[PDB]
Amino acid sequence: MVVKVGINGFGRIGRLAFRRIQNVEGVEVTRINDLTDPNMLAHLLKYDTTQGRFDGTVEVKEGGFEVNGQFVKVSAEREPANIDWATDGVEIVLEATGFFASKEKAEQHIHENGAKKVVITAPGGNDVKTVVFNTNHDILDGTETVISGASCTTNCLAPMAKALQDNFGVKQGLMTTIHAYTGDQMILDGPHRGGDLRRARAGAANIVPNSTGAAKAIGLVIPELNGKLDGAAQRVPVPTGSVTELVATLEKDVTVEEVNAAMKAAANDSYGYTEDPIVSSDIVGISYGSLFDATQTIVQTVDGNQLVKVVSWYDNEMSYTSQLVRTLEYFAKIA
Amino acid sequence: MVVKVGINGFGRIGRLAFRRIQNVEGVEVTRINDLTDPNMLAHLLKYDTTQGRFDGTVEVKEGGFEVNGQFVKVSAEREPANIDWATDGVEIVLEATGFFASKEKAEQHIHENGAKKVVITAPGGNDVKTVVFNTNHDILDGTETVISGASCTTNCLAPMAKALQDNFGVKQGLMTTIHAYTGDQMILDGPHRGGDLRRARAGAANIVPNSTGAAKAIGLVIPELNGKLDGAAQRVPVPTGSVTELVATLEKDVTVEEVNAAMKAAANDSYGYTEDPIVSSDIVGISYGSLFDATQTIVQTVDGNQLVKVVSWYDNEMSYTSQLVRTLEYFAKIA
Amino acid sequence: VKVGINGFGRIGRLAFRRIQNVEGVEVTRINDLTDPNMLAHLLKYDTTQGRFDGTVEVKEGGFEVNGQFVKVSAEREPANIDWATDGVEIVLEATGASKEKAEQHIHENGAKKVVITAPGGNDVKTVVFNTNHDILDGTETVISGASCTTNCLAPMAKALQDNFGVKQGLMTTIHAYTGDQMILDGPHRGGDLRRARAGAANIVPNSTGAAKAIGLVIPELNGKLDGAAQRVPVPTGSVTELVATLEKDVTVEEVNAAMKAAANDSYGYTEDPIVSSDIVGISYGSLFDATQTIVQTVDGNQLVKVVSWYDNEMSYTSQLVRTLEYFAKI
Amino acid sequence: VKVGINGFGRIGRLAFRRIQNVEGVEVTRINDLTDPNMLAHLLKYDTTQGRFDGTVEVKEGGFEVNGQFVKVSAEREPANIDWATDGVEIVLEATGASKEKAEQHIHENGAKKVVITAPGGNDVKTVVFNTNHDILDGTETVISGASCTTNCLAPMAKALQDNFGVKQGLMTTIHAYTGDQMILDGPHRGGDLRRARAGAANIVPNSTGAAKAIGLVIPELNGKLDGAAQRVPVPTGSVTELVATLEKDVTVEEVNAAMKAAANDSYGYTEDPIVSSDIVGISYGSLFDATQTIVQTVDGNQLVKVVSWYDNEMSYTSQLVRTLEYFAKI
Ligand SMILES: [Mg+2]
Ligand SMILES: [Mg+2]
Repeated sequence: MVVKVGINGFGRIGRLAFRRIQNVEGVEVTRINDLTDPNMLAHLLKYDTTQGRFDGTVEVKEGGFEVNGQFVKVSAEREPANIDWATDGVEIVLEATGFFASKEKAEQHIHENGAKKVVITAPGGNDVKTVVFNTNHDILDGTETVISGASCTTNCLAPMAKALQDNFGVKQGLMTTIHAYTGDQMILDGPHRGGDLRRARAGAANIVPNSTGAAKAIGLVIPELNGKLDGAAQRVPVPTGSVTELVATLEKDVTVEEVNAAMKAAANDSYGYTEDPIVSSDIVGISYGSLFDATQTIVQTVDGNQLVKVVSWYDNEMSYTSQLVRTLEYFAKIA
Repeated sequence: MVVKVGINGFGRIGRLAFRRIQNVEGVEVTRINDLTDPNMLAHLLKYDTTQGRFDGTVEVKEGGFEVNGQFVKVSAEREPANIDWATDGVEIVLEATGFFASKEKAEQHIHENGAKKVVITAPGGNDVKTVVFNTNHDILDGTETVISGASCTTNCLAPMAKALQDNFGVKQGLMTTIHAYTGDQMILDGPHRGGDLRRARAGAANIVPNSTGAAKAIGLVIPELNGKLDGAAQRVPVPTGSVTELVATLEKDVTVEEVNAAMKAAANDSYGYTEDPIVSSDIVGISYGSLFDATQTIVQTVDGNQLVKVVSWYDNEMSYTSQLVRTLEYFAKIA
Repeated sequence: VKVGINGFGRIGRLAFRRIQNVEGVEVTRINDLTDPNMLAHLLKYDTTQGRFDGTVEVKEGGFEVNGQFVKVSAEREPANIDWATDGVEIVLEATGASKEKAEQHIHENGAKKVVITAPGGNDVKTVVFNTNHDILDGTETVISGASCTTNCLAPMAKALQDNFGVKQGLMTTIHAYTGDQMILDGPHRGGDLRRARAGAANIVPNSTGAAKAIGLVIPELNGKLDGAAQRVPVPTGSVTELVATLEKDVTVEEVNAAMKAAANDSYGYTEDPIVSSDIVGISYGSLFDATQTIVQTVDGNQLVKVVSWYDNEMSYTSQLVRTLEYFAKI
Repeated sequence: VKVGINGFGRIGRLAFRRIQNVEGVEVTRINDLTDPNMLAHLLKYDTTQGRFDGTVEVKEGGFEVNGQFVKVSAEREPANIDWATDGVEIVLEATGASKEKAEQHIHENGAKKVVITAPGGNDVKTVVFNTNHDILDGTETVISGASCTTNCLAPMAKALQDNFGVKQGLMTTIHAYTGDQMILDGPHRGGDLRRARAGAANIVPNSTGAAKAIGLVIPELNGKLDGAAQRVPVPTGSVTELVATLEKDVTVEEVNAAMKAAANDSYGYTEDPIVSSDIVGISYGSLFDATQTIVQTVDGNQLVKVVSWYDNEMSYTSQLVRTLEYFAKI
């Protein structure tokens, strides 16, 4: 009855998931798998530009890390079918490389002396349930092999959109995310894999429009909103920290006080509520998947018709990470 | 038949207006008035962080500047009633200090051996017509004393909103501007005049929500949209360059091609049209008041109802400056 | 040790934060002219130093911080604050009253010691904790905790002098931008043509004083050091380079070993190849970086380069608190 | 002078731009493996260097630039490009083939001279225009235009040597971040632990080579200079500080006057207190800043600090074009 976790892909998400797990009661990481030099991985675990110094000590040892006194095995196997997760008692694997984001690619972690459950850090395609914790994790019964923890933006959008739907009914809506730059943008103008003419531009020196998927795909999490939402992003020069705006039409007339009260009533460990006039640096490292900001709510009535704007913050890094760890722990406990 | 211009307030807007005027055929600045040390003003005219080096040479002389060989008188009088604009043949004054943004304060430039017309770089209050050039400058007949060149955001919003209105009819709409930080924000966290808890934060290190006025005040420029638009801003870490999004409902059903075609048909020297996937640095220093970006248009149809998103870029500095100079030249020529 | 803070700016607020985690020290009174609601918001939320560790509420006459009440007043003259009503022994003068005129805090029901957060002038001792705090005997009224740059430079320069003897040296600080720079190009009080420029969009040369004033802290180095700064677009976090000539021939290994031997709570030592974000919020006044040492030997002559990191905010703040606590106890 | 560009990266694109404004020079062929539509977009729109001055259209087999056709190919081996079909005399090799193996461009219907945009190795002369371009006689096949940092350092270091004699010196470049740094923390090819860090959110120490390699351009300074860099968050624009000892006693005024006397099209002189954004797009290879000079005299010994700005992009590009034109004419 301790959740032993394996991480495949020790990038930003995998490293932050490891950090977050150190502060969660019933979870621990007993194996890391990644092709990168362990000295590079240990250094990036110790020092994070936006998320601060590691809370403790990390040493490179033969075959892995010593982290806060405890040994963690680190391997460098290319294929999930060759990873002996069971040797370290791993029950559930966080698949966060980005290369196995499907059910038939990610299920390879489950084999003889492998793992028993898999959570992918991506939408994941067909036959893979998409879980935003505390919004729709009740769709898990335990029989699943591979599930998805959705995207970082989905984990921000979903509880806000669900509260609008549950209380007032959504007709349609357009999302605008004002988003930190990410690793798929160039640091200086140049060709990038995929050939997107905007991600080719210096991400820390520009406002960069970019496409999104969370709004169009919201139906995977909230079925009654399937096809009702669309959106786009503006990437801007902060290294993490983002904000999701939704402009929508509803089935009921509302006021600002009732919209804000509905969000406060929906608050929990995943969906926070604030009336403080915060800015993006204030949500770096938070453990909410989504933090509704009541100061930004607009209910615009013009000749009897209403447009409603609701806004939620998220650390696109740690907010998503905290939600992944909740889903990892819950999925592992329901077997 | 040369427009002799006086500038009161040699801040960013006044300096850029001077720069822009050097490249406009029938206009010239013969007097500058500002309380700042002329050596500071000359240095800031020569070197601009976002708008580049001055196109030519500037020298501090006794009583003013020598700019590209020609002498420009620079004085330091506190009150408009004490400025002898007529001594330098000044017909029209750009009032850009921010302290005389009303008709009874700005009309003091008009006195014996003063100026004859005034353009304020601000909304300006009652009894002051608000002019966005090439959107509503036909409301000027010549009898006016003091007029307003509107705000920088109004000059971006107005032609886009007018084209939606003229072609399709607007029911209502919500504006989001993703905006460069400005001089009313702190460089590092601290108390600021006015006590706004968000402008108190480090403007180049945060996404900062902020209130706007352009959408609510659009009726001063487009009367048939009075009260139909509202909005807000997200200030982000670029030093200039901004983008205005409008999400609206219309009186007619539309498609993306028809919205984009309507914008292209409305293009002129003030309102540009582009289908290139540009980013914010690409519009630094442009002379359009507004540059519609067809790549960002969304027409979302859900169960017969449409939400329409249209997006226009603007250099909140030089875009606004170029519009001010157009209005200055036109106002002066119609006497 | 009950502390009073005059001037709840960045330094004052961070000193309040740092004191919450140091035993035997607490702040019982804050004096500042700003609206307490603005002061409370900025204490709760800090762009570079993170959210406040705990709760802050505005109450009548002050704040409730983590359950404890803190008095907040807006008296404009130090002679008017009754520091003793709240048991305040020592005042952190951080408004920016840097004369021995900081002694107005010290009167009947006022404080009994004062620490200025700046160079303090002629008859004010300048203390960099764990470098020269032995010059305090306890009889002083007003002392100075030096500048943030001095607290970084001093232990590094002292270790060079104690081990090898410094002939002369030039400092280059690659420094975060600060509140004396404009956010966008424009006139600024004082009229410096370079601080008038957008501080987060430029490399901005700026003058310094820490190297020229080092004699106040290390007498043997008086008039031996000079330097300047390059302000660059990070909101906090800085690094001090010193190129020096010495009286002995040295090697990189020997210099690095001397630095490691001098390490303590104020002067840290690292061999990790870190960057500026990694020192945000540290409690060292100075963190020597052995990876950047250069000992260049040409025709028997040597130029020696030593480099130390500091959070120009929290490194300096931690040093102030150390000096506050120590001064109050003697 | 008809120029061929192999490698249409930042340096290649800016060289194309700069050539549009220099008479007697034009680019008639570009070779690069990237999609021409991506290359055309990046030529049109540049984050730091502004919009392209004119029009660019993708046509079959190349671009139409300001009415003139420019051939664009994607041949992966220099031996395969028929440079002479487009009248190309000299090739700017900017892909990053830095051996005398750049001579594969030179064959029957290929080019007849090559300039590498990097240090070129053993048997390749290294030219900084207006510092040592007299070492070219015309018989060379493959030459090097040195590095961007070298083109800044060289005229400043040469003027010190010619006027006063340099004993030794240490360089500190406060440098814009570059494309070899990560935008966010992560593994990078090569495994440098510091270039793995977010380049626009950090002060990042990094190694240099220009000072150690200065002998290739100024023989008298071989083995006399060393240095390092601090990468900081501006997208372009850099500044080079040199702390040196000299063979003569000097003063600030004398040093500044020597720098002014050495000024030309490559090496500029200013007394204006500028900042980094003010040198974006300049055509000087190096802009000496007299406001930052220090001459520190202690017990008869002197440390001399001289500082020069450069746009690590356009300063270097302008120098390459000068060397391209001059090499082609002799
Ligand atoms: Mg932090
Ligand atoms: Mg420019």
